[PDB]
Amino acid sequence: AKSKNHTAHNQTRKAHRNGIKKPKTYKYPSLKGVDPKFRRNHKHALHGTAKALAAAKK
Amino acid sequence: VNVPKTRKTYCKGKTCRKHTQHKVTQYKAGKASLFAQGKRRYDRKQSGFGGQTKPVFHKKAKTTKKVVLRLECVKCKTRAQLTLKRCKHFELGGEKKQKGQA
Amino acid sequence: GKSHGYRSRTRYMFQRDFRKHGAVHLSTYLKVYKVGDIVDIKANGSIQKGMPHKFYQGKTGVVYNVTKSSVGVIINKMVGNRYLEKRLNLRVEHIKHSKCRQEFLERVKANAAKRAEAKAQGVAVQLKRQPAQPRESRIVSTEGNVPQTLAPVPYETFI
Amino acid sequence: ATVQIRQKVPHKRTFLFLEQLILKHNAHVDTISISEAKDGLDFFYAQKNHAVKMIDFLNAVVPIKHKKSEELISQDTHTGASTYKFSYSVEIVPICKDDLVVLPKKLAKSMGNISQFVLCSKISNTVQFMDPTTLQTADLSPSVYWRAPFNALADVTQLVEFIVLDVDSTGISRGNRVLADITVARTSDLGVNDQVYYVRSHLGGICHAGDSVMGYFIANSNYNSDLFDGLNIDYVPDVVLVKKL
Amino acid sequence: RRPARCYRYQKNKPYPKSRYNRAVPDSKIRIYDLGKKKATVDEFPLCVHLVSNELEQLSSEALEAARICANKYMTTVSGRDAFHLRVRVHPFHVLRINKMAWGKPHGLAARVDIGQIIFSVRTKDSNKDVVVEGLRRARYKFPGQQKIILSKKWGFTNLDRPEYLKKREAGEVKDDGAFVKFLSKKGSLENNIREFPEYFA
RNA sequence: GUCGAAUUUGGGUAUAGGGGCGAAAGACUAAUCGAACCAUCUAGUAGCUGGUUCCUGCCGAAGUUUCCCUCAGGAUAGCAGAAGCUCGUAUCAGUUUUAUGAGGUAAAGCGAAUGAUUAGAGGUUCCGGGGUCGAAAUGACCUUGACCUAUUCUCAAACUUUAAAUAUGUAAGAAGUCCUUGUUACUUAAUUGAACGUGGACAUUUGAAUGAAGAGCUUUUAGUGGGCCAUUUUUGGUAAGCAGAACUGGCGAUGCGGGAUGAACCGAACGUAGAGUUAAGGUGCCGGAAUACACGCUCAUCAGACACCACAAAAGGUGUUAG
RNA sequence: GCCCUGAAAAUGGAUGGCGCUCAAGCGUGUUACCUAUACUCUACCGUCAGGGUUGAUAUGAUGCCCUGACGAGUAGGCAGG
RNA sequence: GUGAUUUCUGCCCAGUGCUCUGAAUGUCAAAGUGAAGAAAUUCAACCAAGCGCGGGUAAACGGCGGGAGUAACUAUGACU
RNA sequence: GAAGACAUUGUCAGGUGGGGAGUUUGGCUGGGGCGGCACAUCUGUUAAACGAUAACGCAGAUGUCCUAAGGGGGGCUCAUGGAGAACAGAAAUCUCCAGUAGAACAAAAGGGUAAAAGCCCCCUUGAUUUUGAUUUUCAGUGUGAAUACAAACCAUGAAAGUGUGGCCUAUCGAUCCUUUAGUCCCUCGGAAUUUGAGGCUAGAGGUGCCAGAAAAGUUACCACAGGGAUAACUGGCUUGUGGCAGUCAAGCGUUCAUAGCGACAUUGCUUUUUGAUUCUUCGAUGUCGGCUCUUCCUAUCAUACCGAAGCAGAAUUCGGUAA
RNA sequence: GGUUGCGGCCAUAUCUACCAGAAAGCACCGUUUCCCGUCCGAUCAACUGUAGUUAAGCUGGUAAGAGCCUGACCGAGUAGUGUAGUGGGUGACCAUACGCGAAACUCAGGUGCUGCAAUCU
Repeated sequence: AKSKNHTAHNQTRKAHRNGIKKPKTYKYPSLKGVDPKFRRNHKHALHGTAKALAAAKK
Repeated sequence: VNVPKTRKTYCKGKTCRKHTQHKVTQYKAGKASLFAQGKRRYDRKQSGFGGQTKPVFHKKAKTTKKVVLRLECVKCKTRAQLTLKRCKHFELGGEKKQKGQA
Repeated sequence: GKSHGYRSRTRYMFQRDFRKHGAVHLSTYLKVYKVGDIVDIKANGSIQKGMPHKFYQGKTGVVYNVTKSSVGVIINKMVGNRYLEKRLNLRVEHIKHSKCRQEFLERVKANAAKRAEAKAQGVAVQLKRQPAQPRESRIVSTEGNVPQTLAPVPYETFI
Repeated sequence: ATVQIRQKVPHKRTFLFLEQLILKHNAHVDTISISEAKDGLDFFYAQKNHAVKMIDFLNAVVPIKHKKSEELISQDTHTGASTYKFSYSVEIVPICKDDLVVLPKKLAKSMGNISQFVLCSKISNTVQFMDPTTLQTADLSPSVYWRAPFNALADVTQLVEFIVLDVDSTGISRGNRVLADITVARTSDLGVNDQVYYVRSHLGGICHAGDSVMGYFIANSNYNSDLFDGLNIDYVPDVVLVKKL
Repeated sequence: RRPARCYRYQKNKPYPKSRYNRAVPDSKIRIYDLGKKKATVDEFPLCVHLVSNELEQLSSEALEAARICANKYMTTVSGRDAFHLRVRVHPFHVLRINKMAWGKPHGLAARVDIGQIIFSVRTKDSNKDVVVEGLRRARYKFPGQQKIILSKKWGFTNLDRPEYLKKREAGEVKDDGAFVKFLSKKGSLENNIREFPEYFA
């Protein structure tokens, strides 16, 4: 009782019902995977410029 | 294969934390040592009628064990384990290799 | 049995070139990659370390990470009804800039100059591109030019 | 008809030998063709009755186990002889001629109360094992083998060069100058610092000084059989000498 | 042996003898050049071809049987030294038979396309009517539909009948033994004087 | 067949279910026997067959991925409905153009590499093997062979310098550009770079075309996981209404006009009606509609009549017609 | 090119049948005509979407009313009865 | 087990079974004995039958072949 | 009278035990069995120039080997051909010129490599510790393998630098149980000490049917749920093969191609052989052969009339209309 | 413009064969105490620019050169190929319609360009 093993027929029409849509983007992408030497400095750079605008400009 | 008896690798023993000289010996299993937990359970369950109650493995297919080394530091005597690949012939020590021979 | 190794079916795709074997030239290493640069992937066959999988021959991504010998590249890849966001780590021999992005930067600088100069004069900025238009009417001259009559040829074999 | 011959060993030694002896008595008279395989070779015999002549030749010279099946082709209606196409599946015992073989416990206590750690000597119709330390032999018919098949621990490829220094005989001999204590040392550790092994062997008569013998060097191998694990480790010899040259 | 109706159309990929094949039957056709095969190009001017018109496979033995029948007509009429036949088609494609699933090698075949020349005969001008009837009796042996075209070229040389004469009239043609070497302007000037002394004069 | 005996037979009595009895058949044991009958545990279990009850409205599938002692079955992703939430020109697209990448198939190539292959020619011998002059030569002189130089015929899924078409990657600006100059433990010989900023500049042609019965996000859940056909590309096979794949369309789930007839072809997708015009096919008659018009061909003592499609070949004709 | 020979199968039979011979055959060109649940326009039902409406309609704002597109369907889902 | 009578019932104790007025220590359970430990325990010695070795056994189950060489040549129901 | 602290009976412990009880006896598959592994994997091709892709498609590989064949630096050039040198020749050692890889790189094949990734020397342990991010098969889970960093400690080199096993593509494994290393930490719950036991973090002992059960046969005495998803018979498609008919002509026919024959090739028909395939039937189409009886076909053995012959007659052979 | 050091693209720069090279620069060249390295001061190290040369190296020029390189109403809108037909043909395959479009061959030209720092009748 042999059976049909593999086919890709009707598999493209199924994908194009709900759409092949993008992840479509974000501002401020996540820092997972970035060089950890860079992330360790980039923490202190934002903390200083938040303290800079806090005391000076009000 | 062949590994030397003296190997210099990293130590982690709260005083060294650096590369010190190790000794190399081969790993041996150890005794079965009943009064362990799974043995006292299995000694209870076999008793009675019903015969064998646990599966016994038969269909064995490997032919080699992995080689495990235990590295004892010479200063602080803190041992450490380190594994190798599968090989049929494992001796350590003799026959340092020479290429140009008759 | 079937075979699906990490470099299967890559006989011709990772060949070097004809008369371009050997070590790579030094302008590959001196080029400078900042975060966000549009890069194309073309896998060099000589340098085995840091090498993209056979899918990524020809695709195009964005640089998000810069490290010692390598960059990080994000690629959109489809599976099923969905685009995933897949990150790679390629050594710099395998990577190169896309000039289509760099020619866009050259077109922006012209668009700032056309706006600023025509603001001083004060009319008709006209900044967009246009597709090719159907051509105008024009009068063609037969002066010194007689139309040469043609005819279909008969059949000859010459085998 | 087809006599499918198979052996489950990668290094064929007995399988080479059967090709030489099938030609000496010349049993291949009725072969239509000869095909080979991964682990054996196949034969084709124009009638059914030519194949049963061949299995009775294989039964005398080599340990086999056979069984049969058939299939329909024609299904003739009138006579009844529906012209089936038979097949004979022959399997050889996978022990070669000089393997190191660790016997199971129940089988070792049945024959001769022999120690479990033996060699092989006579690869013929019955398989003959031989204890090299103390000479004692025992035979193994294929009916006793296939009811609980085991494997060979080593093969004829794990052999190491050995160089004999002298022959110190004890004197007791079966028929081949048995139980000679032999001082032997490997070719590798000869030029480098002095490592000497001292072992009994059945090779007492044909062995002299300055000669090269081949043997199994157990002391550096990590085997993974459960029969070898179920021994007493401090009774296992370090070297088992096999043959000369 | 199967009839050639089974093996008539080019279906499978080209399957030649190589180190992956290792076993073929021997070719039926061996000899390709017939007649006076040591004859200069200035001797036999007129060339006659046999051009196929259907995309098919010719077997190796249909090439053999037609090669004999075209030979034994032409030698008995005009002598065995008045023509030069050259089989333009070599068989390399190996055909597979399933002798009772992969096929064993069975025989060799050719891969004949539309417009492809099968036979070629170069003769004298007076010995024209013998050749056309000679290839006519070789046409019944092949399958399909073939036609004969008289060649406008001088023999086997890829130059026309008037074009060959004007280059031969200058010292531009020398005979290598069966074929003509030609003068080229591009190249060294000294070695074109070792060859071709009649030119530059 | 046998008929005075191992004979036939009544009544009494013994042997009971994994037990009996057997001059041996797995026979017999109340029409039940390769393990009886009756009741209960019992409504035993089933991935396997059969059935599954009222109407209308709206949306509407799957035979494919991975894993399983898995292949007549499930889990999982997919397709599907339902309930919606946040918002309302957002920015998206089974598409093209402009720019720019990537590939090694079709073809092509062998006086280009590797690997096959035809024919002679020109050469070369302290150096393949045979004759001759030869006491011999590392001599002269023929032949047969090897090599070598320039040519010649023909090839390749696992050969290639070159190399399409069709397909496919990204870019075509607000999160963008430019000037001023803050932050840090990174970086630099160096306030040099880096990354993120402050503040100012630059708007409706704010950066190609066309479309947008809205765009984005989530929760939950049914059925399905036996598929098949056609054109083109293809593998095994001599071939098959055969087996196995690729892209799209289709039947399954779907009628209607046409092919007389048909799941799949050609037209065309459907609420109930009236009028009009057509598609595919048709107009001697059955049959709605020109026994219309126009130029020729064919006469068959087997004519011929319409795609898929229900068949015909090599080869011959002073039958006839045009070259 | 058409036509004939090549061209042999078993119930009686199939250009669909009748029949057709300057065709009702083959090649080909021009117009006319026949008709589908398809297309155009209007009425009717329903579903969906965008809307108007505090005056009452002694009522139904789960209503009344306006404008526009759409309608095939097994397995299955929901809704009004 | 074989199946009246007459007539015969050949060779083989290796395998598998069966069996014994056969040798002694290879294997060898519980209980018991000795040592170490504070004790649970651990370790060693001792160690019945049976197995193993040796002998008998075919009107017990069963089995009954091949290969060479012998004063050229020749190779047996000879011989080795 | 015999027997006697033995037997006997009671409890635990070895041996024996188809006399008996209970269960099991893989999967894929051109029916099922035998084989094979397409059951985990790798290279080249099929594969139709991104990726993805099947069959019991083709040509082959793997269950290893290695303290150097791992890591770093320095020197140097190989295959092969040509010309030379006592013994020395086709092959030893020595030298020179040409030498784009035609060599070598542990192994299958395909990439890659020339002041190296090859050959020869010098020094070594990065084949090490702590856990994360990513790629491939993919459900974007596991396992295997790999890439790029960070924090440590080191190797090598003058230094730049490279090194987290083998130049890259394969070489391998869950819970439970046992075991070892690590902090020498946590717990044994009336309270302590010492033994023992249980935990945490990281390894090994293995499942090859490779996402992982502990597993022999037979049924011709057979049983049940089912399957035309699947065999044995008819029909259907197919025509290798079997049967039959053409063309073309080398030659036979004592001297001549076709009276009669027909090598080497080549086009067809037929469904009375036999294969192939699995479409129809397994809630049954009664499955050989003969006997009996009717009808049909022509590819004609006889009978009717004819044509040709190497047809004198006779006898025969070839062909036509003809069932 | 010549040369040197350091490069970029990596033959228009290489390969075979001859010829020419002022000035400076390179280079050949001269020694063996030291440092170091070899069977061998040849390669490598060190010392002298002194004793000697442009002979080779090196750059440049010639060749109806070999190779390479851009081209072209050169071959060719050919081979191929996407889409469409109730188009042809018994089939094999071929025509037309709307589009895209090679390679060989043939001929014509070409034989390195340039960056930073230095130094030269």
